Amino acid sequence: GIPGALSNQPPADASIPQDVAQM
Amino acid sequence: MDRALFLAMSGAKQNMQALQLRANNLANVSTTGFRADLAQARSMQAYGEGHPSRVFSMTERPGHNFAQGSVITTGRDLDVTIEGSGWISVLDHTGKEGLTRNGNLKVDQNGMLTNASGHLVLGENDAPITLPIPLSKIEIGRDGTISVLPQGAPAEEFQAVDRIKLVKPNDQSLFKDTNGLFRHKTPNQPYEADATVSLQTGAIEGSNVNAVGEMTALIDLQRQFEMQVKMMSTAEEMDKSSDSLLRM
Amino acid sequence: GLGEIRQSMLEASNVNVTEELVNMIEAQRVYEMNSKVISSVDKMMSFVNQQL
Amino acid sequence: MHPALWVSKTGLDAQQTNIATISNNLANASTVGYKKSRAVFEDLFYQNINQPGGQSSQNTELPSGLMLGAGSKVVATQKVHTHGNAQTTTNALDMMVEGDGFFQVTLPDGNIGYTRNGQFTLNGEGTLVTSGSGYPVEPEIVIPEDAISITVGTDGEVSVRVRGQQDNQVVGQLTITDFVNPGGLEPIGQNLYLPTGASGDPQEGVPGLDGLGEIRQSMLEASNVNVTEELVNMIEAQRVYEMNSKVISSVDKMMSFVNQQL
Amino acid sequence: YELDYYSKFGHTDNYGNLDLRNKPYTQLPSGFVVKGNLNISQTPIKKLPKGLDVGGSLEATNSALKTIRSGTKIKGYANLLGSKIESWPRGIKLGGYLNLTDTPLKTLPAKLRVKGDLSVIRTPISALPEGLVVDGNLYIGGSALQVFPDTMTVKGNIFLGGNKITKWPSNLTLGGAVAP
Repeated sequence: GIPGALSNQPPADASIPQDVAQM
Repeated sequence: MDRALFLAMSGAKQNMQALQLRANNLANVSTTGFRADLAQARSMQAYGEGHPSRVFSMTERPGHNFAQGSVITTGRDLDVTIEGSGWISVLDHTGKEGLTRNGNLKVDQNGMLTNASGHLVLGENDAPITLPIPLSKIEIGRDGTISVLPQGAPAEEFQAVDRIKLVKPNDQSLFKDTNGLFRHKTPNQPYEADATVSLQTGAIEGSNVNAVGEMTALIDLQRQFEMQVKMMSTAEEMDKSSDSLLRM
Repeated sequence: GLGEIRQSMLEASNVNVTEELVNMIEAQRVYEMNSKVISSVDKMMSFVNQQL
Repeated sequence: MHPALWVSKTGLDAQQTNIATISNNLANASTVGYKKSRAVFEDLFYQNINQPGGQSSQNTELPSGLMLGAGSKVVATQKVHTHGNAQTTTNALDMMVEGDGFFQVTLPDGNIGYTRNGQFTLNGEGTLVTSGSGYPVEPEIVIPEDAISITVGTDGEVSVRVRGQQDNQVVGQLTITDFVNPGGLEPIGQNLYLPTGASGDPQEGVPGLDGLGEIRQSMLEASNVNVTEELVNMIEAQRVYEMNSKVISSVDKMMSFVNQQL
Repeated sequence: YELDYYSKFGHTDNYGNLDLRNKPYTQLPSGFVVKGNLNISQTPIKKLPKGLDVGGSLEATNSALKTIRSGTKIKGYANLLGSKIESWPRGIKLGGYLNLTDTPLKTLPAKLRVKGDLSVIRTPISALPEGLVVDGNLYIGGSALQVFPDTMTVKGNIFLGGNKITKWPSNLTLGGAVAP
């Protein structure tokens, strides 16, 4: 696969522990 | 046909909206106590299956230019301008409190102190300020105190009657409403009357529209608008060419 | 509290000629700036139905 | 935006601040004890475009090490606290400071503001107050009704002459304040300065000892503005303003050509 | 080289996300503070400066990250898949998961708490520390683990990944199941 390729899914972020924790 | 026609159309439509937003600022250069509106663009990606190649751009109003306006010296007692940062509490025709910066005050026949737009100005009691009907000399204090002289009274009768409600909240928590009055973004939030703001009586605060800033925004909005129009043209040009496939 | 009558006197107009001239300068510049926006919008609209 | 457009715009905003601070100086060309201000420019940061690594010393003389600026800005409106000329008046209540020193007045909010303006007067009670808004002078100096004249010594010792007795009776002593960095004081209008962190702690002492200035009665400190300096700097500011307008239109014409030709 | 005041300014967006992807930086300023996410993947950085405070997520995949100093604060997660780290320091403020897949990690501090999943996939780690509490899933596939700690808390499902477990915890409150 190509390195640094963008993803077509919302970018897991910080606020809302939900993303910071779930892999 | 290619979805790039609408991707470029949605950008060209938004560039027109930002152009209109800048146009209102230039139409309101001479308006009293007018805070120029800021315009920017936000990138919102179209998340879903497939390669992440389609991102839309829509314009928004992130905030306003809360800098001090151009002060006009008129030598008029009922003209006041806020020094530095601050606001004046007024209620519009709906009886809804809102912050203003238009200090062009006036007194009606009943004595109520209003501004140039007819909004009643609030005071210490949080009620609209009412002055005795037959006045003789009205002087607005630097801190907002209103001292009046009864008709025919000697000089040593400058008694205070009211204090103008000056509010200095965080500028990032205020939004411009549909009638030009800034209010809290959070509703049912009381306006605390600050005692630090000062009025430079005898002067009127103008608008803070930076004419050059709007003009350079205009020329960039035009070029970006025209480039996206070319994208629309080349999108249909490709579509027309890719139609001889079924032309057996 | 009324004023007093002064005989053999008149009251000159309270217009400030310098204020009017300064007001003319600002009003003329704002007038020209809004004309450019109208010209800018028309040129943008001209580009649409000509290129497309 | 094309980055060349905003680079030129910062030059336009920098000159606009220069024009604003240069019109304020000429507006206060007759204010007593007014200190002129000058706009100080400094260039913005340079960014490496052809080498994101951030090493600007590798091949700086090569295209890979090219760095482009972001424009200019006004970093400060520096006050020039040079002493002004002396105006000799007939009023006995206006004073002047010979050299370093600041008068002290008490603001309505409680803290004291420091001034070079010496235009004073008396209120209804007789305390020494400013000739403008009427803020009292620290320390308070009350003049008796029976007094016929006011004499302010070179060390601020205020004495009045009363008939029926020889020798002047002393009713107070003025005291002035000096600062390590008077340029860091915050101007608040009405010929007043508020102390700040950059100015340093106030240094209070008698006017005439420990390097402080002397109080001169019936004398005022003229504004130190140089009207010719403002006019010369006004000429430059216009031409620099016009030149940054030319390039903005130049970039606009180039970009208009791109979407009209291509 | 090092990161200066102006070197970092060229790698920051409007929301303070510092991107150092493949940048030839070897270290960060002492007491570094980053408002947003930090990306140091594929970088020659060997050690993080003491007092580092990250307001977002940490990503150091396929990088030379080997040492982390105690007191580091991370609001989001620490993604270290494929790094060179050998030991995890105690006292790290971490608000997300610790992904240590493809790492030479050997030891973990006692009473470690992970607010999300913990992946020690393909790691030479010998024994999970006693008192280890995980609020997510556990990944131990391809690791050298064969004995579990006496007491551990895995709120999620423990995934063995193939290794044979000879000893099970005596006090284990599992919200899921165990998968090979």
